[PDB]
Amino acid sequence: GYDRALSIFSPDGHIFQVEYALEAVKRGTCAVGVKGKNCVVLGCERRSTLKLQDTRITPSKVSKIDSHVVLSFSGLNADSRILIEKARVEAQSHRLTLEDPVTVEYLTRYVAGVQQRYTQSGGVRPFGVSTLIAGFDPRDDEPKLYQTEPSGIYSSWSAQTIGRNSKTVREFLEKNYDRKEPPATVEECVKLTVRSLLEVVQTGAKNIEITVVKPDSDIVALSSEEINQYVTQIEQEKQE
Amino acid sequence: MDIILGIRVQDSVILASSKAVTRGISVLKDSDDKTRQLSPHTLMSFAGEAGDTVQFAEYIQANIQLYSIREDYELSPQAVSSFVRQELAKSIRSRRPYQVNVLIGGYDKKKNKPELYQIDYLGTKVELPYGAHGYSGFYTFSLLDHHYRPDMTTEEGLDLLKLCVQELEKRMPMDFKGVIVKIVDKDGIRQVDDF
Amino acid sequence: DRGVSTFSPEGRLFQVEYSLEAIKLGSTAIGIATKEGVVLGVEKRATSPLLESDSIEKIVEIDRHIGCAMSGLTADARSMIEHARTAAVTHNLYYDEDINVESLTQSVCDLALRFGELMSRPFGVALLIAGHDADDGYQLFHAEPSGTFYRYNAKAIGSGSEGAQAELLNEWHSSLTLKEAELLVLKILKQVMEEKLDENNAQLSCITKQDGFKIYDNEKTAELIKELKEKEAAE
Amino acid sequence: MTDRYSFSLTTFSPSGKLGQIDYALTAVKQGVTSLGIKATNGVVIATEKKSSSPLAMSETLSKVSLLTPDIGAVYSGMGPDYRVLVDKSRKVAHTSYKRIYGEYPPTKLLVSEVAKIMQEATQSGGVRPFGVSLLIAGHDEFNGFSLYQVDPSGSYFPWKATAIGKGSVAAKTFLEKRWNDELELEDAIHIALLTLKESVEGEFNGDTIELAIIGDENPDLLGYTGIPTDKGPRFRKLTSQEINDRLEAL
Amino acid sequence: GSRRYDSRTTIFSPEGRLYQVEYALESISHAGTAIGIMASDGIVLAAERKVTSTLLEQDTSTEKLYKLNDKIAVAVAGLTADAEILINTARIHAQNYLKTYNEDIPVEILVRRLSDIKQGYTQHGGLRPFGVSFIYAGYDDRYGYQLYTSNPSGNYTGWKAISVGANTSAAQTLLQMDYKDDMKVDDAIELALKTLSKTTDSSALTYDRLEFATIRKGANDGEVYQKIFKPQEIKDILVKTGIT
Amino acid sequence: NNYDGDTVTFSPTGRLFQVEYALEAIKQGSVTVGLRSNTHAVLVALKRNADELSSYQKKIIKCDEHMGLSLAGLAPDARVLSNYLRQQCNYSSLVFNRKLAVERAGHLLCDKAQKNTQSYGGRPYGVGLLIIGYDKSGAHLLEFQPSGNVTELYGTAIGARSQGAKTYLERTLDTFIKIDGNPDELIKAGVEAISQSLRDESLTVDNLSIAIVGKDTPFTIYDGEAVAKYI
Amino acid sequence: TGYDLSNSVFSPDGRNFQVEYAVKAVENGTTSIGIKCNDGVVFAVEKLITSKLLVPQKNVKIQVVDRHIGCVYSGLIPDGRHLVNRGREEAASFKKLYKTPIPIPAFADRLGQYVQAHTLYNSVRPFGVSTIFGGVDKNGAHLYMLEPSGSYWGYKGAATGKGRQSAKAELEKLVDHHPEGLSAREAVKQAAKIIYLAHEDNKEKDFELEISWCSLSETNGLHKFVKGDLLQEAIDFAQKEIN
Amino acid sequence: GYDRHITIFSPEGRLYQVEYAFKATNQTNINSLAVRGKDCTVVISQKKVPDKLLDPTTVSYIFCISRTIGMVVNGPIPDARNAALRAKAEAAEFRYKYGYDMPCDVLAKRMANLSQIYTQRAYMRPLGVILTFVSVDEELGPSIYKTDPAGYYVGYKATATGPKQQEITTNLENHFKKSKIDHINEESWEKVVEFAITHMIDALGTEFSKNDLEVGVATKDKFFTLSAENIEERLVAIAEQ
Amino acid sequence: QFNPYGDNGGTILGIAGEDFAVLAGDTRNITDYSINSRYEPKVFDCGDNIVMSANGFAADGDALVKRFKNSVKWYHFDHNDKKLSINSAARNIQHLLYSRRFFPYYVYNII
Ligand SMILES: [Cl-]
Repeated sequence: GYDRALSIFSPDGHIFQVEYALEAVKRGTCAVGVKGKNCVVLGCERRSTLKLQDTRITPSKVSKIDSHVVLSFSGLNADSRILIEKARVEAQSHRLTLEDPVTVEYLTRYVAGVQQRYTQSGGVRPFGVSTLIAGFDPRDDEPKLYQTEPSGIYSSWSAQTIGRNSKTVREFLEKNYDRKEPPATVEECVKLTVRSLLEVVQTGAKNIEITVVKPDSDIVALSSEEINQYVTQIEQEKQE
Repeated sequence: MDIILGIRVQDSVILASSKAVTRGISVLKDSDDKTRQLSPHTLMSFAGEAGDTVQFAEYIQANIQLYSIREDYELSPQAVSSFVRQELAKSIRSRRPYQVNVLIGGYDKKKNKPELYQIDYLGTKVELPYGAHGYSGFYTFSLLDHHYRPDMTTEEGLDLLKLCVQELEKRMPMDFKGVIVKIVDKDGIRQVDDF
Repeated sequence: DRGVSTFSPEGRLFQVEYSLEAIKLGSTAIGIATKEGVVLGVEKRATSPLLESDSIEKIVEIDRHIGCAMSGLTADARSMIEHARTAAVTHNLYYDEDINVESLTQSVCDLALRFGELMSRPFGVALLIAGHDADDGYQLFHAEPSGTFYRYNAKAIGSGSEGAQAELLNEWHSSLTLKEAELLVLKILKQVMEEKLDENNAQLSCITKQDGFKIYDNEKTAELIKELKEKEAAE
Repeated sequence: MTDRYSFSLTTFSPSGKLGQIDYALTAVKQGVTSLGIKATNGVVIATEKKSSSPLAMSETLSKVSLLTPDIGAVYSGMGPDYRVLVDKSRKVAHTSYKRIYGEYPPTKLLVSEVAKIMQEATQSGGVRPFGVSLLIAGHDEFNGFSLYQVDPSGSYFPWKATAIGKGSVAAKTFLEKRWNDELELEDAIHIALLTLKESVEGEFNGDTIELAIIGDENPDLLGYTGIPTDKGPRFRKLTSQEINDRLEAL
Repeated sequence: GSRRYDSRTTIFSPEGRLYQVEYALESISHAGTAIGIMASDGIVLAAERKVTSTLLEQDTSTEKLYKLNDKIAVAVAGLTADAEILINTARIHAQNYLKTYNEDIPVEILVRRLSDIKQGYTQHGGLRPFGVSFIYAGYDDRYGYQLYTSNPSGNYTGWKAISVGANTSAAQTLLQMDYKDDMKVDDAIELALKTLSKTTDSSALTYDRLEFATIRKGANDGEVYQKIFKPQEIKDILVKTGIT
Repeated sequence: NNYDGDTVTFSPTGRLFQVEYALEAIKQGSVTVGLRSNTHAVLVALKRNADELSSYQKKIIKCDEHMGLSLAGLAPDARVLSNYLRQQCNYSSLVFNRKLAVERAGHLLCDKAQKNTQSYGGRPYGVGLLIIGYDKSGAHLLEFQPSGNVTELYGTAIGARSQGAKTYLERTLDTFIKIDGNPDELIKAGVEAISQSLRDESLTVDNLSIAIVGKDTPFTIYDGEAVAKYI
Repeated sequence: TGYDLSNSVFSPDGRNFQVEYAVKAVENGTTSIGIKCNDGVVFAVEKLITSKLLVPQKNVKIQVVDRHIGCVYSGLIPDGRHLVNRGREEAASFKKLYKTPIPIPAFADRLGQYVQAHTLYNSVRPFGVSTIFGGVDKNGAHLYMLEPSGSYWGYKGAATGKGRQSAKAELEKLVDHHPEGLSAREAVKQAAKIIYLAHEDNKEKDFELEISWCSLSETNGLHKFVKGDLLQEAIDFAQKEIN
Repeated sequence: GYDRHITIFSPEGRLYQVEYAFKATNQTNINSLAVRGKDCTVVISQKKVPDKLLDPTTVSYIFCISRTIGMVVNGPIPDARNAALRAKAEAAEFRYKYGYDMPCDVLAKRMANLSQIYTQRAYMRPLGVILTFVSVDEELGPSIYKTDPAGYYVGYKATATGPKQQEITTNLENHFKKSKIDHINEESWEKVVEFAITHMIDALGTEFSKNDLEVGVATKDKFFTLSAENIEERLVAIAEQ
Repeated sequence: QFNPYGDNGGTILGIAGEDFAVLAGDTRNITDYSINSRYEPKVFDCGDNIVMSANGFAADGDALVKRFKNSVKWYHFDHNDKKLSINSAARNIQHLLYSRRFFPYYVYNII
């Protein structure tokens, strides 16, 4: 078998393949995660270079791993499918062997472990993908939001963004998000998520996707018109 | 577990399954539920050798739940039954086969039709209006042959099912400790808590 | 290119030496061993204020009598911790007893040089393994990706290591109490950290014979930080 | 030991070229000319027996090879590569077809199998592409007569008539003027001999030319009688004498 | 040892791109243009054969359009030999799904499977990727008529109208201009041919330089028919639409 | 230069540079001395610490009741090779009810190290070993180099500044070989030998490591206050 | 250029430079010889005394294969040991299947094919030893010499190592002055002389002589080391000739 | 320029490692010749023992592959013996599996196929040898088939291999241009050997003693090599006319 | 049919005192009605102040004792010459025995 060590240390103590994988993430479309008091919202950018697209059948950016956990990403699309598939398999494997669904933290820990394994295994390159994993633990009403990256490190976030121009939207979130008082309702949480994407997106038409996840496996994706109403209200307040 | 019945009426499928579990000469449990929900509109009851039954059922359940998540779509009862059959037909020529007989009751939301599939441990599949495994059919099929119509209501199906259970309780040597009855229709799966 | 297990003209493995450079970039971790217990402390170093700092887990329990702190590519430590925990519990299964701290450390280090063309590269993380057993008492080990481990009375690893190690050189003596050690870790962490030390960006932990391995609450550490400030202002 | 070349030796260059395939095609270009013409009632394939030494017995070296009773092949490029491909092509015709369906594969599917083998040497680890282009002529009940070309990349195309190797460009032009959809087999053989004379320098006779046909069934070449449905092979290699007879009416 | 000669086909550039995937796409841009257009009552697949000869046997030839099953077909752009490897795998996956579930495979599931295979060649194994881009035209009872594309990266996307191969930039602009949602098959046939006629590098567009196919519910009652056009039928539709 | 990228490559003058670089790792290692008489065999090792808070790296490893070695170079490689010896000593006992001869133990180490010098992918061992033992032919001392070369000696030393101790033993050859039935005097001679390789630092209680094996003496290691007698 | 960086690569000459570099390691080694006598063979080798601390007669270089074959080599000593270990496996499997002890020509090819195999791939390094070996079989005495390339021939006399030219000259004289042949006891004496004469190329350090022999009359066709009085007698004869 | 180190195509469509293996073929500086009689096939080759210390009986480049098949090699001895051992194994296996003695031309093809694989697979190098197989085949009669590092093989009326192959080749060509037959019209093999030696002498322009030559002869049902004294008898007959 | 098991007889006895322990066993080894040996030791000193006897099938008994003695040796190597406590030896022996759960050591063991 092909055993070649592709991910290796350099004289200055860097693993370039892992760092170049982060550059692939930088290229990917922007993704954002914001957790309110009783919900988490996942926002995603859709680049409008591709029209004549069939939006019914085109792979959506936010993926359900289980009925209570979702995963969005930035980076190589093909790579993300492999992580999503493994995560979905592990989710059912956990339910089967332990008789409880996975915690969001556990699922994140697994996906992060897969990413890490691909940084010190022979013959393989790292995943050019960073993920945002969100949801609610079984019989728990505390929101959960985690991030992973090609190196395999993971951590929990009150709010976070990844992908292209993520530096700008993180700047926005850092000044707009208050920890002592997070978005109390779904409306406030979605509004703050749309606002953050409007710093980067371009047109607020079919370029913004929003997915709201509430406790007890209550997950819904907003439509174009619903999002368009947020886009309208934000700019009308801005004209002042 | 020995006893599992099934009947497909106008607008639903009804599965009745015994409650007894016996180890040696002692009845350990008289409230056992010999069924697994594979999807919101598909229920599978099972009977066979100890252990293999639950292990197989849960294994199938996991696979169908995985498919549902991957495609964001519920497989038709027919598609699920074919998957289950293949797993058993695969199993029979294994080193140690899984000794499990199943009934799959589902409501096809596309065709708006209830469907009942009977599959034994060899992988022998048949679609039926009513079915059973083991010796259950020997006692009950004569009643079902006589009373069954395809335009029966769910309430009529339950009454015919009560008559079947009464006959079993009269002529079977084994005490199976009654049955747990479940109904599968357009609204999903629910349990009849008084039977 | 060149082999992964290649020797340099000086007689060192290139990859092992390069991994040590990655460890120098990691956040600071300090360990101090006393006769009353061993203290472990780390710099959390959150990359953003939105990152919930309590999810940063750089101090980890291996067994009830063994703890562990990490510095460097912290993702690489997960499989090392998994192996450590397995080894510790497996030995308890085979021998109905606690495993020696040295024996645990040796088992972890045996993974280190299992790389070639096994894993494709050495680990990019160093570990401070602290514990207690009946034979050799309170112990602190430094486990490198070279497969070498030294025992220490006190040790610092990460970016502020040589500055901290010089400080630990002067401060450590064989009669240190646990309370004195706690403050000493906090003092030196505060000295080498970029941001101002508080209960949210730094974490303490210890291992004692009685209570075993314990990670300190943010409320408990906060009091020890306040106690430190006052005793430094006292002269 | 162990084969430690588990990686591809053929890769895309910045311009999108697969270097090793191009170079393999260059090796084919240097090779001796061979051609194929399809008639209404048959197919002909031909090439020059370029003898390396006059002490060598060129009859022992067969450039035109029977693959099945109704399928024949010829090449241009590296001879050894061709020889092993014929061995594999003969075997695959049995393993992946005859032992399953109880009959010989149709021309297009055998070609497909040969093509597959050549594609895999273009992608698999630690191997170079085959340095040959094949012309495969054949007949089967439902597709009739056919002629295919197979390149080092694994790509294959059906032809009415074509040529490969040294003087292919000039030969293909010559065939375009002479070919029509009403040619009888003898007419195609005549055109094959005319076309092949242009690319040959030295001696031009039955001993320096190798020529075969896919035509009528040959019950005389079957080897047994008693089964009406078995009527014999359609592949037949022309003798040295049979070639010379047609060179007088040239 | 052997390391010396390893090209390392599955690595990132400093910019975070996959070298071999990018170069494979460069190869595909020289291949004959293939176009897919999805309408309300069917799908059209049109494709241009590369500089042919008069001596090529066209009626028994197939380089562009391939049948995966009765409901799904693909248009190819790139190395034909590479495509046939993948096509046979796809045909098998469809039959596996049919044997398992006793239902025809949903279009997206087949597409995802082939795209995952392509992905694998970019992340592990040290082998070159497949120099192929597909247009998938298919039908199932969930989403109805569907168009997809996949490329050597293993990434796939859905479309109303799409082109692959040569001059996709020019072709995509022309399709984006004249395409409408309420369009029908007969109109889509005309759009596909007109687009090829303008983007072609050849002097003129003729029947012998084209492969054509439709997937219609224009089959007697609720069912789907695949039509791989014959040379004479392509000649007739060229006259009908007024190109020759 | 161009021929030092891997172990599978000879240089134009017939040298193996990766092996020579592994040999260099031994020279960087701390000094250790080996010497024997006709009744006993002794190892003396100068242990090295990282700093004042650190412990002193152990240098001597026991392989069997009658055999053991001291190391100089990569310590993990010594662990691998000593583990192999432990197994081989043990295979000889379990299967043949036979204590493994010291000479045969050397032959096994030689052949294990050699395989790593002729194959692609692997690397040579980066450690030197001094094996002492007492078997059916009396006391023995061996020197192992990761090139594969194993040598039986009366006395020797390896590591940094080992040349000083080696010269001393070469002078003392006729004296220490005759020290039969006196373990303490043989250790003294070893401690005096290793002292010829010291600079700036001297032999302290947690610095010095000694091991001995003999006629009626199992392989035992002395550390801590057990060696204060010899300081 | 670059043809000498990888084993099994043909240069434009048609040469395998890696094998030729292995020869340089052999030429760097100590001198070893072989002499074919009337009813057997004699092997001898130069052992450089690097230090007084080397235990005399302990670091044995000549190795036995089976019970009738002797092997000696110059160059990388570990490589030679590896080759003898293989030789012993080859001789064991031959005797296992065919009952009779392996014939010398048969044994020679077993080594030859193995060494040649290490010139076929870049994943292995050629052997850094030339091996002189031989013994007595059913057809009589045989002496062979095997190079890094896998090349071997039968010999009347053989020599390799740093003092090979000097030795070869001495062997050539014996072949000329004894066409009828040489006795086993004579060959031992001559072997000693030749090693002493060949020691002029390694004259810096003093050395230790080591001899072995297989003879039909003297050792019953079995390989034995020359020891005690017979060794001293050969040393005396050698010392007398240099003075 | 790694296309010259392993067996992959150069831009010219060439395999340089194969071409360089052909050059290794002449490293021994030995010339061989093969001819066919009525009932026999003869092969002769130069023998050079430069060292006096060598045992001349063990110096050979002719091999007895099977009882019917003989093989002479042009190239270094290690590769020669490698090829010899393999051919012997292949010939024995063939007899076991298919119940009859492996023909000369079939063995040639088999070895040629093995050689072809080395030109295509990267990890294996070509053998730097040219293998000339000789027999009296039970179906085809006297047979000469030759294999090279490219994997090429063909039958021969006669052939020659080595540094001076062209001189020997032309000499043989000219003889067969006169006689107008594909063989040496002679009853006994002894005279066919005498022809072979005579025409090598004429072509090379050198005289031979008994120790300068090596001879192999194939007859029906056996191949055998000649001793020095058998060759001497051959040389005496040549000189006496 | 080959029977891999046999019965060598013998009887063993272990008694624990307040600050001492004894492990006794007869020295007779037998098959069927024959005496193999009148003095074949059955109770062994295994080191670290532990004694063992595996009674029943002598070949499996000798094999087990041999493996535990080996286990004590490697316990010293792996854990810095630490003394193997009696409770730790007992648990170790459990795992030695259960390795052959499906081809058991046909012995009744005491330490
Ligand atoms: Cl073959």
